[PDB]
Amino acid sequence: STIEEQAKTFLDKFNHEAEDLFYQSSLASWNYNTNITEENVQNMNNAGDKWSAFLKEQSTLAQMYPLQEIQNLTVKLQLQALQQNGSSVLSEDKSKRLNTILNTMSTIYSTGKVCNPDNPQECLLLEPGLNEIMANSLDYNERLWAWESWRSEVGKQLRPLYEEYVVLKNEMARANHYEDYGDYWRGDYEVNGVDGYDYSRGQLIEDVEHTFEEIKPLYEHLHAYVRAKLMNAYPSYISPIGCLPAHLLGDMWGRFWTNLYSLTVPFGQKPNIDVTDAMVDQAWDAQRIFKEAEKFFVSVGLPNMTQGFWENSMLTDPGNVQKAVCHPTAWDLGKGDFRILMCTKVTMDDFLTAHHEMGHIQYDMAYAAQPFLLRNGANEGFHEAVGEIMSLSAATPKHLKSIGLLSPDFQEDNETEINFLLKQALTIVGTLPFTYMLEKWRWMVFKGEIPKDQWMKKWWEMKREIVGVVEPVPHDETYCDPASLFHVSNDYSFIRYYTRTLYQFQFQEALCQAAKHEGPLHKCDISNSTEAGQKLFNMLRLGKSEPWTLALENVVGAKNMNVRPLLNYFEPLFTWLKDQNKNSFVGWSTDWSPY
Amino acid sequence: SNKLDSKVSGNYNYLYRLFRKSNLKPFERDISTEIYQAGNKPCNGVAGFNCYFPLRSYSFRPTYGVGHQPYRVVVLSFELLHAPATVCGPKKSTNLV
Ligand SMILES: *[C@@H]1O[C@H](CO)[C@@H](O)[C@H](O)[C@H]1NC(C)=O
Ligand SMILES: *[C@@H]1O[C@H](CO)[C@@H](O)[C@H](O)[C@H]1NC(C)=O
Ligand SMILES: *[C@@H]1O[C@H](CO)[C@@H](O)[C@H](O)[C@H]1NC(C)=O
Ligand SMILES: [Cl-]
Ligand SMILES: [Zn+2]
Repeated sequence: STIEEQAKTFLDKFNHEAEDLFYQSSLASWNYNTNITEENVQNMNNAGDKWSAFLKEQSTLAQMYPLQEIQNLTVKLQLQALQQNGSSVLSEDKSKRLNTILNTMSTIYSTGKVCNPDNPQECLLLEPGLNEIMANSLDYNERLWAWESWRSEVGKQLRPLYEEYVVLKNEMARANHYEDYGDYWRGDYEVNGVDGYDYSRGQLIEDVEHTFEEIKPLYEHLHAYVRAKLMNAYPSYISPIGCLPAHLLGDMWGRFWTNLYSLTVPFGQKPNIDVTDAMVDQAWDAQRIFKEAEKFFVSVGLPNMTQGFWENSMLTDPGNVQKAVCHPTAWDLGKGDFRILMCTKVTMDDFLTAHHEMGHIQYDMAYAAQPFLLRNGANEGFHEAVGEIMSLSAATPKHLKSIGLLSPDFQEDNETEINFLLKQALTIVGTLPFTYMLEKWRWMVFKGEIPKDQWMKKWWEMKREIVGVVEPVPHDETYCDPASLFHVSNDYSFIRYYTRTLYQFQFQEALCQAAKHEGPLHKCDISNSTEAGQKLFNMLRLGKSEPWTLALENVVGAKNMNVRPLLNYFEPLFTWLKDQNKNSFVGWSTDWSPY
Repeated sequence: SNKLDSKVSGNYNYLYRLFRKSNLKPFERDISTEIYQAGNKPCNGVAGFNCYFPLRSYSFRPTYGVGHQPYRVVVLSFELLHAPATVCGPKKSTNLV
């Protein structure tokens, strides 16, 4: 009885019971999201943890064999990449103390609590009450105060959470002789053991720190234009030679500055056209929104959904007489079951959100050959990598004009396209200054690098050296930032959104492999692309058996990622910015402040 | 078989063999449930861990996709022996002119 035969004669039973536990948990995970009843609250969480009630003692009984002489790397990629190390190693009281602080770091933070400290007659919360004053205002009694209003109300309450959660990770990291507890987040990223087609252990700095050096010259092209776009209703506080405040977000945490497009509308009270709501006069339903979503997959060649898809999915809103939630989530319940959950209505703004998420379940039917041990993304970002590629492929002119929404009486004019290209200018970069100041905080600080005297005094000057967005009110240690974020409160690693924007264009450049078009690159559609018919069929079925390192070699063969395929698609946008830096602020001042 | 062998509560009646160390020969029925195991022991006790008994079960629920929704398969194997032929196809007739 060799260990190689032992591995398969345990893992076959393991995946056979794992798909059964996955479906028994997915039934409780889906029937709650459509039927909110008080019995369903009791009946979803006991059965969603029934998959965990088997796994919390079965994974220890799965790696009870050490797998010392395993010669097939498939079952070793099955077992060793999913080593559930936890409370069975160190303690059960400290782990339940971490579970206790997880109750106050995520549930109390959820939906927020903002009370007005000036007058008790105004009972207004974050979304009910501050947004209608945020939308239209002219004076500065509340607007510059609105950023630090969260620091004065909630930012002082999250003070015991800042220290113990970052000094627990050194005790958490020393379990299985690994250098970091971020290696548990990097568990799918540690891929050493194959010949050449992985990333080396000494190549980690070369993998991470070097890829940001290419997009930084593209940030200064818009840092001299969008900064000067505040000359509408910003008096006597921000000079055009200085920088931006921190209350231009749209929400309280504000992880992107993409929402500045609504600030720079030239004619707000007089719209030029509206090509989005051209569905309303012909009055299509929510069915034809979904019939064309797989016809977009028929035109590229991807197969249609099963016959059990158009009856179990969410196509009509249940309302309030049948209590339900409207969280847009794709679903792969396993064993050939494919359905989705989305807030479908009569409107047209859900069309782009539907076409962004329709590629998720098409990806879910791509890895249907291997069992549940490999039925995920090769990294955290490949679940939405194919969803973000076709997220911008739905608003194309060859898809929108061909169905009959544009007016045939209007002649082709080249001067009216000044406002059509202004919408996508702030989408691609507007969250990237948020990426690199979060990339430095929690990577190599837990091995004895941050003592008790530089908890947050290392945190504050990272916001103005490279990012630039300056604080309007000075702070101290009582003004804790990262307990206010939405992704930090459930310890989400921000590595998938760093590789999200990069890994799209390597396959977005393969749609037009002959001469990049029959002309300019204002149009791009996959309507009858037989060269892209069987092109992406061998791209997507591999899953995890070949890892995230060489998942980009199926059609091109590139070793790493560069932003050189981002040059040809943004040609009306890059020549709109290269001839602009003539009168804005040159360089950067490290001590400029608006107070 | 869609509305024939599908239970919402669970169709655990149809059992099958997931593990068998011996390979097969045609027309062999295997109904003896000798307890398979991966440990060098004669399965101490009656069952439990490290005694993965070969009988498993199915979990047919009436909303699966194709490939997992259950099918009913029957094979009609024909043989020609030295005995006289007793089963044969139909022989249609005509009118009497
Ligand atoms: C390794 O395992 C995979 C999947 O279990 C299988 O397809 C492959 O043939 C195995 N390789 C060897 C050499 O046994
Ligand atoms: C998917 O669409 C094709 C038409 O391209 C159609 O023939 C097929 O029946 C559809 N699939 C289902 C399950 O209805
Ligand atoms: C689809 O494209 C191929 C090659 O580009 C072409 O040969 C074929 O005629 C096209 N079909 C239609 C209906 O346009
Ligand atoms: Cl920081
Ligand atoms: Zn999504």
